[PDB]
Amino acid sequence: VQLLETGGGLVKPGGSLRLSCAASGFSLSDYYMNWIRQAPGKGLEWVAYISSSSGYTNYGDSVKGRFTISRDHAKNSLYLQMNSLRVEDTAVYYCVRDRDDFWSGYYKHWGLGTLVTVSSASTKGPSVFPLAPSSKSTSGGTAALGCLVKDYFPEPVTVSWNSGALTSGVHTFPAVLQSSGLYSLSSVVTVPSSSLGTQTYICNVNHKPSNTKVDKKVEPK
Amino acid sequence: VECDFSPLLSGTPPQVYNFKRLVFTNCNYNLTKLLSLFSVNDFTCSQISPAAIASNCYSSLILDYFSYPLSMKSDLSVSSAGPISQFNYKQSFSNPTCLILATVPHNLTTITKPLKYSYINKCSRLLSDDRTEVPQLVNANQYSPCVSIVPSTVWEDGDYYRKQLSPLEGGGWLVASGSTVAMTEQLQMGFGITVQYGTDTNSVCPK
Amino acid sequence: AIRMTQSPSFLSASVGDRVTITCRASQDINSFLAWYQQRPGKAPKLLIYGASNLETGVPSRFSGGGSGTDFTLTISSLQPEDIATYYCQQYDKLPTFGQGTRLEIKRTVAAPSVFIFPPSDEQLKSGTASVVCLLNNFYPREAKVQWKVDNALQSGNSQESVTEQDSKDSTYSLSSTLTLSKADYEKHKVYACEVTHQGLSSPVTKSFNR
Ligand SMILES: *[C@@H]1O[C@H](CO)[C@@H](O)[C@H](O)[C@H]1NC(C)=O
Ligand SMILES: *[C@@H]1O[C@H](CO)[C@@H](O)[C@H](O)[C@H]1NC(C)=O
Repeated sequence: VQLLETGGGLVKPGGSLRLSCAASGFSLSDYYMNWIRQAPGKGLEWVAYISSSSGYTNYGDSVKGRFTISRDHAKNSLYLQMNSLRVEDTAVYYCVRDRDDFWSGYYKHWGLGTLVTVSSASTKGPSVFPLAPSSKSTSGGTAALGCLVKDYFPEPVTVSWNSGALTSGVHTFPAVLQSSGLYSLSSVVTVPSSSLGTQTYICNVNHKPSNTKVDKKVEPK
Repeated sequence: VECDFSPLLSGTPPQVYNFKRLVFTNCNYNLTKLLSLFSVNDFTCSQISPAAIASNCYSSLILDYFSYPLSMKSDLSVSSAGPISQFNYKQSFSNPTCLILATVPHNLTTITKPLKYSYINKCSRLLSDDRTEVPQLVNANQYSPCVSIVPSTVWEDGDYYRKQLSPLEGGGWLVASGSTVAMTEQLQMGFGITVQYGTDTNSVCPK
Repeated sequence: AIRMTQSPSFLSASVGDRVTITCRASQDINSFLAWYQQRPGKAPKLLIYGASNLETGVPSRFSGGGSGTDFTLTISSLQPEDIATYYCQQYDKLPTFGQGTRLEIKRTVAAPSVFIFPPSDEQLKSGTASVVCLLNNFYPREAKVQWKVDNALQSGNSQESVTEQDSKDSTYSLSSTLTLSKADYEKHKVYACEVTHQGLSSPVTKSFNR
């Protein structure tokens, strides 16, 4: 059982979007399928269900008549068609399924989600600078280095270290919104400083909304 | 000491299987006034008569009320063998009885409206031996066991409800199904009246 | 809509404690209420369905109770991985959720490891200067970070950012980024961020020369 959301991204206010959820391990139209949203940093809001076998729908007050939840028996997929989209519609959209064949109400199975930004703005790939350590480093102790991912739009950016093979010691900070109107975030990592001159630390930065991939070598000056 | 009928005039009346009970017991009532706030479509009695029901003095007077669609008039009577008296609401056959279907007119505005009419159309217990189904027929003056697993109003018409019971509760499954009838322009309701007389204590006389 | 009122909005307790989150519905919802746990950066996980029913694969230290209009989630014997936001959800009418409760785990005080990073030349060509200060794995969350260029306190030009509390050690991490122009940055010599925090005795200073 997996739920894979897709179809999100930047859209201008007034615009449209067809989010899609590919389901497996079960079959839609046996279950109640739902859509749940979550604004950034805010709490959860139910937006629509398409009932079980026979497909009756219903929606939230804030989205009624604009959003439209659909479904396809083959391709096992679920749709949310969002029209006349508002600034306030900005959220992560979760594709969620009923806990059981019969009417349930709650959900064990959520998808990873998909982000939908709504604003004028404009896409903009990030510049990716290194935050190099110091020769000053605790000789026989911990050192720290990292990426600075400055000036981009929209969210999200994914930063990984050494193709994900390095997780331990990593901190990727929340994005901040600079006065310009763009995002900027950083990612740091602690390492044994014995291993500075001996290991390659490379940060893999990813901005799918603009198709910017930068893998960057961070080393001592 | 006027009987308090106002709580009926305020809010969304429940579905039939969550029938709301008003118990009056030492007061003066003007029933033929209450009914004048509604458009009474049907008014059927049993061991009493609409005239007498409004006239007499009782020890006790029970008024049940709920949203109920006119279209199911045949399902709400003493004689009905339908799913309503089988699983939702059955009144006593040994106390004189009344059954009113009414409509709230544009006139009266303080009665909110559910999203649709629901009713439980099946209600069974699947006993823990894994092979017996025992239909849970509603007793008079009581709720179906299935009130605990069925939402205030059934969401969609086929909705099936299934719940596993603890060995305390008997240990099988409690299973149910609900049906819906589309909401009507003005709200339509059912009222059940149940009176008790004697034995020296008939102090629910009218005003 | 039906309004779920959850309380407290945020609460802090040490490992082993009992915690009780409360939910109130604006009408009877008959044990139709679920509880969810949302760990930093993930989908919610189902904890409790029914009003009291434990979804298999959640530890028995979670317990739900209540019916009608008043419900509690009760984690009792708090553990470091229970750091998350907890939501309640009624499914008696078209679904609505509680506003949220953040659960922080108390922990022995732990001083931040401060690191400072000059801007890289890459960025300096493009004419902007970002000096970053890092505070590392600390508790509690409250930490002051103020910049001092040429020993003059920089004002209104910094910007900090903190992580969600870590699951495997109950600590935080913070990054203030100071920005200038290449024109402005190349004007002064010594850049230093000054870090005061409850875990270290004197404010710590990490400095560098340009
Ligand atoms: C009862 O109420 C009705 C209102 O339609 C009124 O006409 C009638 O006179 C009342 N009777 C008494 C005895 O209060
Ligand atoms: C409201 O209008 C209905 C229409 O049938 C009428 O029967 C009733 O007497 C009116 N109610 C009042 C309080 O005047």
